[PDB]
This record gives sequence, C-alpha cells and structure tokens, in this order.
Amino acid sequence: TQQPIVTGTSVISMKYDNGVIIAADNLGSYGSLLRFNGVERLIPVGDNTVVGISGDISDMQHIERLLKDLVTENAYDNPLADAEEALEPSYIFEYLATVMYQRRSKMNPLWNAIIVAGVQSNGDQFLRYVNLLGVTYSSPTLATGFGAHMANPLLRKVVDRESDIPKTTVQVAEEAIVNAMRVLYYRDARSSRNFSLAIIDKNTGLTFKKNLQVENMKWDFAKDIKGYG
Amino acid sequence: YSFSLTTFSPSGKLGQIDYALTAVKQGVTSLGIKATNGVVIATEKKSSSPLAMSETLSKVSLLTPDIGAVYSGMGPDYRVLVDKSRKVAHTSYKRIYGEYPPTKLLVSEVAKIMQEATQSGGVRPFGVSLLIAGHDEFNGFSLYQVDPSGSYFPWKATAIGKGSVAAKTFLEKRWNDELELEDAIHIALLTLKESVEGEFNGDTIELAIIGDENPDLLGYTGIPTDKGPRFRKLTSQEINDRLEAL
Amino acid sequence: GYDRALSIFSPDGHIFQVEYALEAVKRGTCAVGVKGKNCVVLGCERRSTLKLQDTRITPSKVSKIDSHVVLSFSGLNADSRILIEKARVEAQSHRLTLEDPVTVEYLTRYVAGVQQRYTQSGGVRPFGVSTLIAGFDPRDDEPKLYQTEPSGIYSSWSAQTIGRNSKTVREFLEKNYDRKEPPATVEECVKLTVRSLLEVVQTGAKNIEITVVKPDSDIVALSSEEINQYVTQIEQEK
Amino acid sequence: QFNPYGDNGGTILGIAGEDFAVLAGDTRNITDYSINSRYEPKVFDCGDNIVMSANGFAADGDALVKRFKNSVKWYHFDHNDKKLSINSAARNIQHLLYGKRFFPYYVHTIIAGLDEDGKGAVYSFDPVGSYEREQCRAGGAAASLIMPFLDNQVNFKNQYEPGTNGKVKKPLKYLSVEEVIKLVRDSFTSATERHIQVGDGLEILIVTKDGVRKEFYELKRD
Amino acid sequence: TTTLAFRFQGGIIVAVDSRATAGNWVASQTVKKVIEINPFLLGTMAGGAADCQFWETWLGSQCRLHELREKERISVAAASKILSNLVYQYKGAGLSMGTMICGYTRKEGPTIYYVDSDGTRLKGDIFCVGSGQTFAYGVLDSNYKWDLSVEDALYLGKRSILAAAHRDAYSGGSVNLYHVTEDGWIYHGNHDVGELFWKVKEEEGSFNNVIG
Amino acid sequence: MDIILGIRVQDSVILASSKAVTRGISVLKDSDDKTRQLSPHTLMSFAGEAGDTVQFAEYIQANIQLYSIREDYELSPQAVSSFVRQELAKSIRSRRPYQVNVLIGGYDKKKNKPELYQIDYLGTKVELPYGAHGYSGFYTFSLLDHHYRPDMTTEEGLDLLKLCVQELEKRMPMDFKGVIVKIVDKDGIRQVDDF
Amino acid sequence: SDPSSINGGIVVAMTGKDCVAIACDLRLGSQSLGVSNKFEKIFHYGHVFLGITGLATDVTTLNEMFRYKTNLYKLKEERAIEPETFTQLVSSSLYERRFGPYFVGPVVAGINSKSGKPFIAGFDLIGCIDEAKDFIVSGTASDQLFGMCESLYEPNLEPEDLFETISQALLNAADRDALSGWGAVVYIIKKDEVVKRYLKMRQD
Amino acid sequence: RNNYDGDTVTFSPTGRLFQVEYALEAIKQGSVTVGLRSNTHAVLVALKRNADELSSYQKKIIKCDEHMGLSLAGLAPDARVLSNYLRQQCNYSSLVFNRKLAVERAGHLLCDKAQKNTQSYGGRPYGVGLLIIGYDKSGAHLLEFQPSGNVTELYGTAIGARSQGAKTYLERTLDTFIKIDGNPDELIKAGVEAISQSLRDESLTVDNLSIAIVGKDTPFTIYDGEAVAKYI
Amino acid sequence: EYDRGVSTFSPEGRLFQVEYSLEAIKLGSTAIGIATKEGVVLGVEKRATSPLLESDSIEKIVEIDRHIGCAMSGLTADARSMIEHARTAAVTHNLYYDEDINVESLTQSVCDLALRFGEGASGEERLMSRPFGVALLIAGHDADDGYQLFHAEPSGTFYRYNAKAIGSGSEGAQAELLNEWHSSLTLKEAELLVLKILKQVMEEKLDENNAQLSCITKQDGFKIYDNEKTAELIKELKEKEAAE
Repeated sequence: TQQPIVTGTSVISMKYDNGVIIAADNLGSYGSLLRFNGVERLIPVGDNTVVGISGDISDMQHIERLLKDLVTENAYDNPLADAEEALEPSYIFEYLATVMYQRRSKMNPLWNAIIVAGVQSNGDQFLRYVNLLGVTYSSPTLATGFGAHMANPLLRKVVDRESDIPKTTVQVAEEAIVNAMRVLYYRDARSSRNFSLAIIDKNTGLTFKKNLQVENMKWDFAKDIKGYG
Repeated sequence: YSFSLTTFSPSGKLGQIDYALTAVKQGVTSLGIKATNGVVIATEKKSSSPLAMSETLSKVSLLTPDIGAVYSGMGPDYRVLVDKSRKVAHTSYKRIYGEYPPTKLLVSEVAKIMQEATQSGGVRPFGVSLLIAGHDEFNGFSLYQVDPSGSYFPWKATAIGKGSVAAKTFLEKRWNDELELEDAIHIALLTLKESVEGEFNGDTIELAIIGDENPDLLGYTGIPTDKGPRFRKLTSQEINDRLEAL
Repeated sequence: GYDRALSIFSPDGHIFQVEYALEAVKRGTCAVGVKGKNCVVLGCERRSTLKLQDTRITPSKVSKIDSHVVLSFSGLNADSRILIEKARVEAQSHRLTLEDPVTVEYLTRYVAGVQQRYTQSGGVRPFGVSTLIAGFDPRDDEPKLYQTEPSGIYSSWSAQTIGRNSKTVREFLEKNYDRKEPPATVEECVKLTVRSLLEVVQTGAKNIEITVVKPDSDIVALSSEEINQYVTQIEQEK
Repeated sequence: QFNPYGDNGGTILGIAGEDFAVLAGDTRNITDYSINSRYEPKVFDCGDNIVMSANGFAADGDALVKRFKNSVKWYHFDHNDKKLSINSAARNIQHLLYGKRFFPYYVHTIIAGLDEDGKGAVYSFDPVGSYEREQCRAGGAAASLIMPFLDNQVNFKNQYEPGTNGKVKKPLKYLSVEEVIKLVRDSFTSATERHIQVGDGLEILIVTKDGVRKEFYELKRD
Repeated sequence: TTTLAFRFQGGIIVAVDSRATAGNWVASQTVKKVIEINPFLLGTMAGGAADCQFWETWLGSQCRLHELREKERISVAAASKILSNLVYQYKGAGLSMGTMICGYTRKEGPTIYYVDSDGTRLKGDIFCVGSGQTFAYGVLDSNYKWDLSVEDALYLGKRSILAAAHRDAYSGGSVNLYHVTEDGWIYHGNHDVGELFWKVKEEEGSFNNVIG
Repeated sequence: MDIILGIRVQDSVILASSKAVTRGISVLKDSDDKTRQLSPHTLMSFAGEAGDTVQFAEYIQANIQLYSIREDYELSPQAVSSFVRQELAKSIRSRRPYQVNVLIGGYDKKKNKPELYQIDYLGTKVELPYGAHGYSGFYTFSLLDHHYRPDMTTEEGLDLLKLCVQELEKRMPMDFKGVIVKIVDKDGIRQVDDF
Repeated sequence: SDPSSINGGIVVAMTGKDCVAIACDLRLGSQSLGVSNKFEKIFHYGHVFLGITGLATDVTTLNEMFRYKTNLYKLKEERAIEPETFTQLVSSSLYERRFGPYFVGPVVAGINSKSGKPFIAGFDLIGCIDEAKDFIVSGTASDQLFGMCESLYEPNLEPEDLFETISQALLNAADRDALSGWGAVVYIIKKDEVVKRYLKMRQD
Repeated sequence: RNNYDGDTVTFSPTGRLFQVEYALEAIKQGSVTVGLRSNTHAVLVALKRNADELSSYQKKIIKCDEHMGLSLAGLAPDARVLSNYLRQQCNYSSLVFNRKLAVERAGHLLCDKAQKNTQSYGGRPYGVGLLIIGYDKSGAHLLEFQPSGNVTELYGTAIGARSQGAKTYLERTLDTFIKIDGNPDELIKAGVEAISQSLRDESLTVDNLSIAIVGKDTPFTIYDGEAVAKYI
Repeated sequence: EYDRGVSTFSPEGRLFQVEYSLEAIKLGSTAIGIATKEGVVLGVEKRATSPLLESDSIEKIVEIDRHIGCAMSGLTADARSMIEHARTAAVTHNLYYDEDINVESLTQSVCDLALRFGEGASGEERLMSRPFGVALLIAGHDADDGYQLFHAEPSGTFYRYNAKAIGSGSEGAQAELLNEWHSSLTLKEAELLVLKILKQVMEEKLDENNAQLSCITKQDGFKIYDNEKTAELIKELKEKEAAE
C-alpha cells in the first residue's frame, strides 16, 4: 500500500454551453515544504481532451506514461483514427476508471484524484470524476482536494444544474475559474501563484494558456488591522 | 534398439551408452598409478596448431584441494562437468560434513550427475570417463574410474582413452605391491611416451599428483591443526627434470 | 493397425491398445465369482511356480481393499499391484468424507475410473488387468458382484470368470448355474466355485484357493484342508 | 494504512405491487461533508424488466452494476436469447457478492422486477451475500426513516379497524400504480427535511410489463 | 436469532423465527431461516446470514449431484459431513455458521447433526442455537418427550419461538413450522407472533407477568 | 474434553472421556463420546478446542486403519503413538495448528503388556502410567500416587478412576456430566457403565 | 517461563583427560505440572552422544530427524560419523529454518576413534559452533551451570574423578532449577565402552 | 511430394504450408455464405444444411454482439472457438473502454489467434472461414477471414461450396447495391438473389435462408423461419 | 499420415483421424429416440454376451436431471466422462439460476468438452488427448420451446431432430423413421412406435432383458421404466401386428 510522498493541490472545473474549462495548479509539495515548482499537471490526451491530475506526483508520472501510451495504442491500425476513431473523454475516463478499481482490489491503490474533461465528437460535453477509492460521479462543477469544499461554491453559482448550461457561455466560465484560483491562492496553504488553464471548445478546439498569474490582489484589510493578543 | 535411451535391446542394454563409450576411445590417453603415499595422474595435451597456448587447456583441474581429476573423451564435457561437480560437492557435502568430501562419496555424486543425463531421453550422457583420485583420513589414498555409463569402479592402476589397451599391460608388468611415489612418477612418464613420440616434452605433457600434505600451498599459516592441499600440480620444469633422469 | 499409438482412432473404431490389454489378462491366474443370496464366493487359482515358493510370506491372489469388499485380479501382476493400492486410498477416503463405509457401487466406478483415466491419456498405457470386485453394501444384505476391465467399462454379472482359459470356465458356468434359483447356502455355492477351478489346475488341491465374503464385514480365507473335503465330494460323485 | 471502503450516501427504496414494482432513489451524491452532485441517477436499467440499484459505497456500486451487464449478455449467448427471471438474477447476484468475501463488496443491492405469476417482486440483499424477498425494504443512510412509514401505508401493520379495538383488523387492498408513486414521493421529501444525504432530485423507475419506464421528479436541494 | 429442531417418535419438527437485526434496528421480519436444500433435507440459517445462504444451496446441489450419480437417495450422515469438511477449509476468514441438518432416511431414521464454522459435528436429538438459544431452551427441554403427539409437537415448536421473542431482543418476526416425515418435509404454514401471543396467553394462563 | 483421564493397571488400560460438549454458554449436548477406536485394541481419546477435535480424530482414524489393511496386520501401540505425535509436531509449524491432545492406550499383543502414552498438542510423546491434559491433570496426578499400588486388578483400577472423577467434580467449575469409561483389553474394547 | 523453554530440561557436558561425560535430569515439565520422571534428554547415534534441551516437542522431533541424517551417512560410507564432523551437521539442520525455528539447545559430547580426543560443542536456536573445550552447558539452568561448573573445573581429571565432579555440579543446580528437579542419568564415556549410571537423588 | 504435409511446422520447398491450403479446402466442402454491404447496413445470407428430413437444419449465423455478427463455412467445432473468442473481445471493449469494438481491430485480433496455431507444433490452423460484418462508428464494414488469418475488406464476397456462382452475381451487381442506402429491404433482396445462383441441384426453401442484419438504427437481429418468408 | 495425425488435414479437407471416431460410436448398441409433443421416449437395445451377464443392472440410458435424460452409444468408458461432465453442468446451472436448464444449452456444454482434441491448440487449454468415441441423444423439456430431442456428435456439434437413431442399426432404423413418424402422435403411440422399429433392427430377441424404455415427460419427471412395464408393451405390440 503506497503512502503519499510528493503530492499536488487541486483542480477546478466547470461547463459552459460549447465546451469545458479545466484548470489546475502547479505545485509538488512534500508536506509543508513546497518542494517542487513548475510541476505541470494538465496533460493533453488526444486533441479534444485535457486530463487534469492531482494527488501524487509519484503516481502522476505513471498515469502520464499510461495516457501517452493510450494515444499510441489508438493510433495502431486504422487509416482513419483522428476524425473517425480518435479518443474522446468517454474512452479516456473508462480506462483510468477500470485501473483504479483494479489496484484497489490488489489492496495497493494508485493515489490520485483525477478529473477527465473534454467535448465528444457527437458535440456533447463530458466532465466526470474518478479517484483512488474508485468512486465515480459526474456533476456540472467538479473540483478536487481542498478545492472540492473550497472553490466549488463559486462555480456552482454560475452553473448549478443542467438547465443553466446553454445560458453560460465561454467568457463567464473563464472569469469563474480565474476567480476561483484567487480563493485557492489566498486561503489554501498549498497553492501556487502560477496555474495552467486549458480551454476545450468543440467549435475552436484546444487552447492552452500557460502560467496565468493570480491577480486582483486585496490586502488593504491587513493594514486595517493591527491584530490582537 | 541402439538408438534410443529408452529402448532396451534383445540382449539388453542401451546402445547410447555403448556409443558414448566409443567416444572415450577416440580420446587422449590418461592413466593413474596408485603408490603407497600417493596417486600420480598423467595425460598429454594436443591442440593441432602449435600457435596454441597449452597452459590454457584445462585437463588437470582440481575439484577440491584434496581431489584431482583428468578425462578422456569430449573436451567440452569436461569443463562443464568439473564445474557441476564442484558445485554439488559444497552443497551436499561441505555445508553438511563441514569439510571437503571423501574420495568415495565425491565419486558417487559425479556418477549421479551422469545418471540423470541417461534417464531423460533425448539428452545424451557425457562424452567422458574421468579418473578421480584423492585422499581422506579414513579410506586413505584412493583412485577411481567413473564411466559415462554412470557407474564407477575402484582400481589399483588403470588407463582410459585411445591408448588404454597398450598401457594396461605395462601397468600389470611394472606395478608392484610396494612402490614409492618417485618410482611411480617415472613409470607414469615412461608408459605415456608409448602413447605418443615426436612431441612428448615437459611443456606438452601435463602431470600432477595427489600426494602428501603441503602447507606450502595452504596459504595461511600459524594454524597447525588443519592439513594443507594434498594436491600438487607439478610445473613444466619439473616434468622436464624427471624425463632427463629417465 | 493403429497400435503405433493410443490417441489415434482406427477405421475399425477399436482402440488396439485396449484390445491387447485384454489379451494380457489371459496370462494371469483364473479367478471366478459366483453369487448366492446370502454369500458371494470369490475364488481364484493360486498357481505355484516352484516348490521353493513360500506360503509363509508370498502374496495371495485375492486382496481385501477394505473390510467388507474383496477383490481378485487376473492380469499383469506388476500392474495390479499399484491398481489395488490406488483403489484402497480412495476407499478409505470414502469414510473421511461421509463417515460411512465404502459402498460396492461407488467402489466399482472408482476402480473403473483410475483405469478410464489411464486409457484417455496418451502418456500412460492402460492397466492390463481386469478385476472382479465382490462385496455387500453396509446399509443392506443383498450380494453384489462387479467387474472392471481394462477399457474403463464396468458391469454387473451373476457369476463371471476371467483369466487363464476364461471361455472354458464361462461355458461350464452357464450349464451348471441357474439364475431362477441361485444357491442360498454358502457351502453349495463354494462347491460350484471349486468345480470350476478344478478344470484350470487340471490337478491340484493345494493350488485351488477359496475366499468368501459374507455380509456385515465378514471376510474369511478358507483353510487348505477345508477346500480338499469339497474336492472329495466332487471326485466321488463324478 | 488504507480504507478501501467509505460511505457516499443516498437512500433507495423498493416496492412490490401486484402488477408493477418500483425502485426509487435520490440523485444526491455525498462524500462526507461535500455535496458532489446535484443529479446523478443511482438507479440503472439492466433490461429484461430488471432495475438494479446498488447503493452505499459508490466504488463498489458502479463496478457491481458494470459486471452485471456483462453477465446479462453472456446469458443471451449461451441460452440463445432466454429471459432471465428476477429470481434467476437474484441467485446470479449471490455469486457476484460472495465471489470476494475475503475482500467483499460493500453495497446494499435492491433489484425490482416482475415474477412469472405476473405480480411485483423485490428482492433486497444483505451487503456481503444473501437475499430475501421483501415488500418494503429501504437501503442507504436514511433507510431508517423511510422504511416503517411504508409498513403502515402499504403493509397495514399494527393497524385495526375503527371502534373494534383489535377484534378484527383492516385488510390489504389493491393498489393503483400512481398511488404507490405518491407514497414514495412523500417519503423521500420527509427524508430530505430530516436528513442530510437525501434530496436534489428523485428518480423512480417503474417496472411494468409494457417495458421499463422512467419518471423523474424534482426534489429539494437543501 | 432463535433456531431449533427436536426429534420425536413421529419425525422431526424444525421451527424458526424471521427477525434479524444489523444495528439495533431490524432489517427484515420476513426472513426465511429454513432453506430448502432438497425435498428430503431441511437446514436452518443461523449465525451469519450470507455464509448460510451460500453454502446450503451449494450443499443441495451436491445432494442432487450424488443422487444422479448413484441412482439412490441422499443420507443424512452423507449430507452433513460434506458441509463440515467444506466449512473447515474456509475457516479463519470470518466464516460463521449455525445450521442443523434434519433428514429422515429409512436406513438410519431421523437424525440431527449440528454444524459450526469451526467444523464441529455433533450428533444429538436436541439442538437450539442462536442468541435467544437460552430462552427457547427453557421451553424446549421441559416439555420435551419422545412419546409425544404430532399435534402437541407442533404446539411446542410455536412455544419455543413465542417465549423467545419477548425476552430476546432480536427474535420475533413470525414462526415458521416444518415437519420432516419419511417422505420428505411438509410445511405447516407461517404464523405471526402477535396473533399467536394472545391465543397461548389464554390457553395455559401463562404470560401473566407480560402485560402492557 | 472437559475431563480426560488415563490410568493403566495390570492387564488393561482405562480411559475416561467427557460427555459434555461446551460451546459458548450453552452445553449443546450432554451425552456424546470424545473417543474413537484406532484399531480393535488401540483407543484414542481426545480433548481440546472444538472443531479441531472432530476433523482431526477422523483423519488419524483413516490413516491408522489404512496401514492396518495394507500390511494385513495391525500396528503395535508403540508405532501408533509415534505416528500421532509426528502429525501434531508438523502442525505446530504449519498454516493451521491443532489443539488436539490425545491419550492412546493399547494392549500390546507382541510384548503382551499394557501401555499408556500421553501425547500433548504441541507434540510430546511420553510413556507414562497416568495421563490427562487441561486442568484435569492438575488435580488428579497428586491423588494418583497414594492410592495407586504397583499393580491391581482392572476392577480396582475402575474404582481408582472413579475416585479421580469424584476429586475433579468437587473442585473444578467445569461440568462434564458423567463420563464414558472404556477399557482396552486383549479381547477387544468394551464399555463399562459407570457414574 | 519463556516460549522457547516452557518444558525445561538441563544438559551438562565436561572434558576430562581423554574422556568426556554428559549428564541430564529426567524431569519433563509443562508449565508448572511435572509430567514424567522417565524421559531421557540424551540420545545417541553410534558412538556420539547428544542432549537436546528446550521446548519438548522439538527435542523429540530432532531426535528422529538426526537419526535419519546419521544413518544415511553410516550405511553409505560404511563407517561411523565422528564427533568433530557431526558438529557442523547440527549447525546446518538448525539454520535451515532460521524463520520459525527449532527451539532447542543441543550439546554434543563424544571421543574420536582417530585421535582419542574429547570433543564437545553447543549450539543455540538457529545454530553455531561454540568450540570451547572448557566445558559446555545449556538448558534453563544455563546461568546456574556456567558458574557451578567453573568453580569445580580442574582440567585433566582421571575418568572416575570426573564422574564425581559432573554429578555433583548437576545435583546442586537441579534443586534450584524450577523446570527440572527429578532424576538423573549420567553417561561416563570412554573409548572402549560407554557406562550409563542413573543417580539416586531427591524429588521435589 | 508430399512429405511436407504431415507437419504444420515445416515449410515446403515451394514456400507454401500445405496444412493451411488444406484448411482452405475444408471450407469449400461445407456450406456457402455470402456477404455484401452498403453504407447503412451489412447483410449476411447463408445456406443452412440438414442431414436428414427429421433433422431441423443447423445454425450458421452466431450473434457476436448487437453491432457485430458472423457466419461460418467449414468445420463447426473450429467455428465455436472463434465466435467465443470474438465475443470476449467485444465484452472487453464494453467493460474497459465503454466503446463498441471496431471491425478492423477485431479482425487483426482474429488474425493473431490464427498465427498462434500456425507457429506452434500441436494444434491446427482453424478449419473454418468466417465472413464478419459489423456497423460501428465508421459505419458498415465487411471482412473475409481465412485460415491463414488474412482479413480483407470487401464490398462483397463469398466463400464455400460452389461460391464462384455467387461471386459472379456479385461482380455484375456490385454497384447497384452500394448505391442503395436507406432501404433495408433492397440489400436483403439482393443477397437473396446471389445465393440462389450459388446453388446447383437444389432449390430454395424457407428454412434454407438465414438473414442477419446490422445498421445505423438496426440492432443485431437473426431471422430464420417465417421471418425470411416476407423476403423469400 | 492424415489419419495417423490428430490435427492433420487430408487433401479433401477432412480431419481423417477425427472421421475415424464416428465408427466408434456405431460399434455399440442401437438406441432410438423419438420426440413427440407429449414427451420424448428413449429406447435402447442392451447386449447380453452371456445369460450370465446382468443386462438389467447395466444401462445406457442415464439420469442427468429431473427432466434431462441421455441415451448414449460407443465406449461406456467415454460415456462415463461425457455423462459425468454433463451432470456437473446441469447442477451448476441449477446452482446459478435456480431454473431449469434448456435442452439445447446442456448440449452446448457437452459439445465444449468435445472440442478439445489438442496439445497446442488455442481457445481453451487443451488437457484431453483424443476425440471421444461416444455420442449422445439428449432429451428434455423446457416450457418455452416444448419437448425437444437433440443429438450430440463428438466429431461435430448439436443438431436438432424429431427422431434419431444411433448405433449399429442406425442406417436402417432411419429409413423407417422417414416412413413412419407423424406430428399426430400421442406418447402412447410413440412408445409402441420405438419398439416396432427397434425389433427389426435388432438381432437379439425382443425381450425385456435386452430392452429398456424411459421417458422425459415433464409431469412425471425423468422416469426409467420397469421390466414389468416393458414386457407389457411387447405384448400389446404382438396383439397389434396379428390384427394387422
């Protein structure tokens, strides 16, 4: 049974009408020591899916090597497998879902919480969750670790349910996720000012935005106080 | 009949055993003479080219410090089987008995490796008949022949290989019930010079003894309570000495 | 024909290895079984090879597998010897499972079972032994007689003979025997066995051996004297 | 070390009628004090008039359903389109639960369906192996809340006619399929008010012999 | 949980309850805790529910199989010790059992064998197991006789469960009554405890300390 | 089980076995044996933990019986005892250990001499004229020296054994509710009815 | 008690001039219950004697195991094993099962028929050569014996003086050992013959 | 000569394996089956055999899965292994990737299965050829399987007894059935025509025809009996 | 060559070795089964090589369930393994679904053990080293297809039938079944029909020691008849043909 050594923080996710925005921090803590910076935690898989991985960096690598090898496997045989038999976020999820159970039944799990986000090639959003317990669920807003209780209420204002999805567009989605990173920088011990953010859209395709910096700082309430004891 | 290890013949016996015996006879001539304080073991070397190093052939290989060997038969079979023999000797009889094994016991293990290579069809037995001479503190100096038929016999003087038949009568005639090691060493060279001439010389005939304890070869000192190697390999220069006084 | 090997079938549909296995059974001593109503008698020829042969320690041709089932054999004596021991480990094991002694019907299947198994496979030859298994059930008192053959086929017979000129005893048996009334007295049934065995020995009263199984785990081996009296009755009447 | 187990909430209920049977469940999903999901059907079609809901531990639940669907197809192949009855399924689920008993599953399973007298049937399972025929049994966190309320409106247990005071008592009556649904809607709503792992939305699948239909009803998100 | 079986001159009565708890709340009241192995044998679920359910249906399969093989009838001794040898293999893995195999053959009579998950096999005539086992024992022993009416044996098999419901906390539900005759078992219906309580209460003038 | 004794006299061996079978807080049966014949003149009693006792007794029974058939001649008690010791001492290093302790009495018909061999659970063969395990041996060993003589008739051994039952009864909480007394002699193995 | 020596027993080996002795108590115990008065600790194979102390089940098991190992040797070489050689044989049997190991303390005693020289050895749980020829003691009275023996020990006593010296050491020690106190058997071993002499001593 | 059969592990001097060709023979001796397809359906129509007129024919279409299916031609014990193997893979795809198996990836797995018997001493290359259809995400496909293990995509093919007559039908009418899409009846009807022609000394019976179909909105369905009596 | 192989094909595309196994099936005794809409009646011929042979304690109709029976011919040796496997399959089905096994499905399991011939071939791990010299007539009743008769062939796979004969007399028996069968039969008719055809293809005399009927009638279960029942039907037959 594997015990956490090097770990990441959290992933935050929402849906809008034509895509998903998955974004996650970049940290590699070993306990309190922020050991590693620049641990890139979004990994593109195929061309219409970004898989965000939190939990162990130990286990992140193994999963990285697996999903790269997923595209290698898909690409063996088939003269068309990029518009006819490509990977879609439904496929990618179910692979990892099956290993997580398998390793749990060996009593030796792969310690990660993973969120698989993407657009299908039928034009239907897929954002579904898996973790080390093997627990799986889908919800219009997903978030992991600290960010599950912490940074998910904001996003749940924007998209609460299925019926609020055609009325949220890309710009609104984008402001929510950045707005959520500001809470996580402030008010979670494990956090990073850098964070990687990928916009998956069905109509524009894959867009990667690298090292977006937390902003709209407030701190002018720390000069208000003088503290007390 | 003759021609599986599996098939028995009308008068019996396996033929593969007989054919493996044939192989030995195509070999080189090795011979042993038991004296009352030793056993001398001798054989020759050949290699075709004279550009060959002769001191690289293994044919006089100590299994243990107490017990030397020679062969006649297949060269390849020797190295492998010497290797195997040693390995078994420590497992069954140096981790248990606490010292390097008896001359009688070790000869039985060697026969048992052969025997396994007869039972399993499609697997030929070893091309070699060895002579294995040694010393122990119970049965004294001893000499054996262990055949590729997986049976071993004790002997007073014996020879094996191509030149065996010529050597054995020399051995009958020249053996006496009481000999010294030094009269045995000279009788050994004399007989072996029948096997070949035109090429016999002290650097191409390999001859060794299992004689008296030598602390010279022990390599650690200030322990009187153990004995040193019985085995001694004589160098090329010694073999020339003995060949001049003959 | 297709005796080069066991697994290959045969245009003629007869596996040759089994057929030759039968032929081997005729080598060994004659054994005869005759059921009564309250008895089964299991007799066998005990052929004496030399006069130096012990009666001190030398094996009888009849072997008890368990304490109420009896077994004779005809065939390759070498082969019979492991067949009888294998029969026995299971037999005893039957009690380990159930806490019931060995039923004769379960036992014939098992003996046919080890044999069937050897035939099915290719990397073993069949047993060259046909056996007669006689006995009664533990639960009940009706006499039961079974046969196994090399093939792995088992039967029940009222009375049956195997090994050493089996044919001639078989015919003898038909004529003497009655299926309407099997003999209901242990002695008269024994006597029928002795008459059969007489034939194959030609002359002997020290080479006829009789064993009897009776219900409730009675198995007895008959005295050499006791058999000679029965021979005495049979020679006088003839 | 590691707890391969957990609890992820929900509450489910099975009713056997006499021409229908329902299996209901809320669409809340919890992990401890987080609300994961506002809508995620816990009640899944398996075809052949079998609805199956395995609730407790969400990891064990969703793999137990998955394995069942593979088994259903293999029955079609080796029996050339034979129907799988509800008791035949009920025994099949025995060996799926008992098949790791040394590392067991960790879900309370209820299947609801139709028997071969053509009346409601529910068999609900003990989480490690074993089943019994039920008429009302509820699984999950608020099973306590929902179950005895239905053993008074459906079962008529410890109830007795007016003014008679036990002399004689009131018989069961035949039911409409709608009326059964209102009883399920009330029970769930009361369990949202009195409990923290119920609400969000309520899925009730009704098994009739016209097929497996779905009827979904909004429920309280607080 | 309260199970029992008792032997008489007429056959075997088996009688069980139907209440089982998880926590301090009742999962089911409709539990069947006699499992019908085959027409000739009956055995009881008691101890842990899951193990008993799984391994008694297995044992009837084995029984069906042996009857096909031998062209016979299963023995009570044969069935019972097939279960004990199985449970022994699995022991040390949370395995729990309380089952009594009840069977009436012509070749051995009615017989009852207790089996545990430790592989314990006990011949006897009287058995009661459970956690209400003590309460029902009270009832069982003092009214037991060998010479006994069928009618009054069926009366005893109701009375063991009835007392036991009131005093034990985990026993109740309903009474299930069964009679194993030489020709197989015959069911004598299900009787709810409550309705049974008032009748008996009147009949012997017992349970006058139980009022509420 | 809850009482187990052995006393060896002039021409017989006497073994006592518990009737009671205590399982949790209820005695499920008050009249069951805890002894099985190995052979017609070799008798093994057993005691220890429940469930171990029953499968072990039967397994050993199968083996000694199988040897007896093989050689068509019965093994001597001396042989039998060393067989039963060997299984226990192997088990103590195996996956599943037993807690079955045995006394094996036999009227040796080759040395024409009664022999009692006590064997404990861990696996110790000792020849001894007394024998008992549990906390029954902790009363009756002391008692046995005085009232024993160098020999006595089987009748006097019976009365001597009854005296140890009386000692146990008084001073030990465990119920056994009488004993089965089986004698092992030269003419078979028999049951004597005793209180 | 301790798990490797609940059932007790004591063995003591000494060297004299061209003689050994070995002696042991005959009490078997099981906790606090004294079980049998006759039950020897020491066993022999050919002309080598061995006592094996410890948990009583393993003394009995190795008695049998060593007999199997010795006799395979004897028949094959056509000659007796010697007590020099026999030392390293105990050492390997004990070490084979280092994990789940034999709980014994065996002590050899013996005199070569090729030197005429006393050889004694001790081994632990998983075996060691303890090749002192001072005197070697093992058992539950291990502590007690090392001192009692030391006090008396003069090297090179005559055989019959050696019988006085080891019997006395053993008897004092035994009274004050909880898990042995009954009986004694003393072996006085010589090249020519081996005399076995039981003591008469107190029971507890 | 012909002493280079007797082993499936020996190449002949010419570089054939006689053993695989002799597997091709076994096919011809069994029943004929025809494959053909469009772009909205794939359809298989197969001649079923009986052994006597108390016998009720033999099924030669096995449903693989609800979007796949195959016919057999040649030995029936060889057929059972492959249709079972093929199903493992389809179930695997559903369990591990939640994905319908692709016909092309199926075929190369089948190829592999075959080459396993070809290299090995022991065993035989399978004595059956299968015509495999499916409809996946890339629409309808039809493969032709052989004992060598070669899978080849084709718009239409036939294997088995006297199959040249059906292949002749197919050639002539190749383009007519490709262009028809949306009408399930027409592809059904066209396959009927081909297999009539294949026959020599026989006539069509209501229990000879077996029809197997998969499409865009057609589940796998196996027609026999009075279901092939609309389209007799 | 092709026939002394075991996985060696002939130039016609027949596995000759496996072909040869069909003549094993025939050597044994005739059994003729006839399916009807009331039940399946299975008859046999049992050979007596001696009066001393107990022909009535040996059978070749066997019980597999309580509504599945099997007739066999060939090696009773191979019939022991084939019947034992099939019994296991019925019981394990009963274990898994608590439901009747279909006639056909029991047949699929009997044909799975049959597939195995090999020592290198793939599909399932080959452990059985030759073909089986034994066939089955498989009889049962599921209620969703009715009474059915299937024939297991160890060299092929499961064939549906209204009637089959297997054994020595198979070839001539089959003609008579082509001639006389009907869908208008009752089981009473059907029983005297098995017997009327059987005798003509018999070389032993038609008597009860050399005969034995059983039925699968769902109501009555698998029922092996009496010798007294079989003797009755011989008389009724004799009465019929005199009239005729």
